[PDB]
Amino acid sequence: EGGPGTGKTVVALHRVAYLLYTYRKQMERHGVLVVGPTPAFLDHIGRVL
Amino acid sequence: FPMMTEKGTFIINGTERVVVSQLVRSPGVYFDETIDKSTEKTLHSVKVIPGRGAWLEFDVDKRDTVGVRIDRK
Repeated sequence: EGGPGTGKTVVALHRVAYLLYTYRKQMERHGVLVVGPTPAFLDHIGRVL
Repeated sequence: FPMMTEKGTFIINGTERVVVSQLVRSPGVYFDETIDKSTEKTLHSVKVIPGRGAWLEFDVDKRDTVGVRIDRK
C-alpha cells in the first residue's frame, strides 16, 4: 500500500521476478496469477513484465 | 534340526542343497518425488514399511494439501 506517483506496480513486478528466480523450484510448475481491474491494464502489465 | 556342513551346505533326504541368500528392501521410511502427469507438478511422498504391520503413507498433492492413508485405505 503506497499511493500515486511511486511506481508500486513496477516494484511488485520486480518483486515477483525476484521470487520466481529465488524459489524457481517450488514454483516454475504452478504459475503466477495476476488479477487486475481491466484488460487494458493487464496488457500493460504483460507488456512491461 | 537340519544342520549345516563345513562346506556351506545342507543335506536333505540324501541330496546336497544350498540355501541361497535373498536380496530384499530394508524396512524403513522411504521418500520419493514423482512429477505429476495431469499438471506436470512435483509431488512428494513417503512410505513406512516394516517387517510386520500396516503400510502408513503420507503425501503432498497438487492442491498443496498434505494427506495420509492408513492400511492403504
